Amino acid sequence: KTTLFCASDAKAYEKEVHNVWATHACVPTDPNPQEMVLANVTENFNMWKNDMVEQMHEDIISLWDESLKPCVKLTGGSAITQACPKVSFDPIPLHYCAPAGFAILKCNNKTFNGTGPCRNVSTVQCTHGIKPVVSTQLLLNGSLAEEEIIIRSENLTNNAKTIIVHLNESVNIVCTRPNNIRQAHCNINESKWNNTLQKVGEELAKHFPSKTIKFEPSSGGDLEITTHSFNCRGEFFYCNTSDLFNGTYRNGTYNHTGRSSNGTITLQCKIKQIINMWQEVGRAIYAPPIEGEITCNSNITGLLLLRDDTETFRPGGGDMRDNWRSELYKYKVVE
Ligand SMILES: N=C(N)NC[C@H]1Cc2cc(CN3CCC[C@@H]3CO)ccc2[C@@H]1NC(=O)C(=O)Nc1ccc(Cl)c(F)c1
Ligand SMILES: *[C@@H]1O[C@H](CO)[C@@H](O)[C@H](O)[C@H]1NC(C)=O
Ligand SMILES: *[C@@H]1O[C@H](CO)[C@@H](O)[C@H](O)[C@H]1NC(C)=O
Ligand SMILES: *[C@@H]1O[C@H](CO)[C@@H](O)[C@H](O)[C@H]1NC(C)=O
Ligand SMILES: *[C@@H]1O[C@H](CO)[C@@H](O)[C@H](O)[C@H]1NC(C)=O
Ligand SMILES: *[C@@H]1O[C@H](CO)[C@@H](O)[C@H](O)[C@H]1NC(C)=O
Ligand SMILES: *[C@@H]1O[C@H](CO)[C@@H](O)[C@H](O)[C@H]1NC(C)=O
Ligand SMILES: *[C@@H]1O[C@H](CO)[C@@H](O)[C@H](O)[C@H]1NC(C)=O
Ligand SMILES: *[C@@H]1O[C@H](CO)[C@@H](O)[C@H](O)[C@H]1NC(C)=O
Ligand SMILES: *[C@@H]1O[C@H](CO)[C@@H](O)[C@H](O)[C@H]1NC(C)=O
Repeated sequence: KTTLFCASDAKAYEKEVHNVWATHACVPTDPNPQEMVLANVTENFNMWKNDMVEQMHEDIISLWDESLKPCVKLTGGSAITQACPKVSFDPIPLHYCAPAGFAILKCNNKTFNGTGPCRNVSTVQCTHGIKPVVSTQLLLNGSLAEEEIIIRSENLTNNAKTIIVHLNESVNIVCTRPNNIRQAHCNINESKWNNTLQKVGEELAKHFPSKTIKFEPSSGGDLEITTHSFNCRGEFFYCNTSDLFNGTYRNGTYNHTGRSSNGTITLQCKIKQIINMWQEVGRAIYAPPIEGEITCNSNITGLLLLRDDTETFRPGGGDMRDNWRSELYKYKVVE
């Protein structure tokens, strides 16, 4: 294809690392939105095979090695040591733009499952704003679906193909390490989670009909995928999800099997210093946690599930490109 560029709304005076990187690598956004309609054009898309995702992945990796430097980095046999200062870290939206001679096509089917032919298409200079939010299991601070829940997969038969659940209805998750210096928790409205998993099981049933739907905690792996992991304000949170991906859906009803309390699920989390890298196969060691109350109040906007009568799904992730895919699913670059 071609090298795209990034337009951000970032601020040169911000110390925050996303802002620095973007002012150093992205052009300013166009306030005037260049957009063409053309319903009839009938392009095909395949979110699973989309050079845009690669380019963004590249960039985010660059941004992380520039901003979130680890005290140590073990890759292969080598151990590189850098200064690993604490930093101001809040992901900002990024727009991916097509350079002169190329344009981005945008699929407008509010229910597009991200592969195949798309009726209502548009021409755009740039993607919407996308926050590069690295995480497993739970997709955070993404952009909602429009009409109903969508279920995206390269191939649902193949149970080794990550499944992306695109929710239409954000679900609050609040994580705090309050003022063991490494212990924190996450709170979720069990009624909200309730509804969401029930609705998700419905939609999942449409794709496996004679089967009862099951949600079970992550079976095994590196700690970074068997828990909901993510970076908040700098530190690396790992949160246990077993009280969350824990329920059955049978006969149009969803029962939650995980344990709650006064109608909220709380997740035990630990802040980890040693970190299995998502960028490449290796480890990164970071300084002990900063002090004071570390809190991220985020929207669960999507899931990352893997499947194994009864059909049962567990939370997955680990290929940070799936996060990008979940937002970029609806575009392709052309010409
Ligand atoms: N150091 C290794 N090994 N990097 C390999 C990556 C690549 C991959 C891929 C799969 C997918 N599976 C299924 C089929 C193929 C593969 C086999 O497992 C799972 C995990 C992983 C690994 N991702 C992570 O390690 C990771 O994301 N850490 C992490 C760190 C910080 C934060 Cl905030 C976070 F959110 C996460
Ligand atoms: C996705 O939708 C296309 C049609 O738009 C269909 O051919 C394909 O089988 C669907 N796959 C999944 C996993 O929904
Ligand atoms: C979201 O999707 C679900 C199931 O796909 C549906 O029941 C609901 O009405 C949709 N819209 C919402 C919840 O606003
Ligand atoms: C998914 O994989 C199965 C084998 O696991 C294969 O038979 C099937 O054709 C694949 N689906 C698609 C849409 O290619
Ligand atoms: C999550 O909690 C359950 C029970 O509390 C435990 O068996 C499981 O190993 C925990 N996983 C992690 C990664 O802490
Ligand atoms: C669901 O949660 C309960 C306690 O909250 C736990 O005993 C049970 O094992 C969990 N289910 C699974 C499949 O882990
Ligand atoms: C949030 O949770 C409380 C109890 O945990 C419940 O009373 C309230 O209705 C929930 N919010 C919504 C919008 O349902
Ligand atoms: C929804 O949550 C409420 C309170 O948190 C609980 O009483 C109810 O059993 C839940 N609904 C389902 C279908 O599990
Ligand atoms: C999600 O967005 C809110 C608002 O920008 C922010 O407070 C929170 O830290 C974000 N969460 C993550 C994981 O970036
Ligand atoms: C969560 O979703 C709401 C509604 O979609 C949105 O207005 C808000 O910016 C999002 N972020 C937080 C932290 O609530």
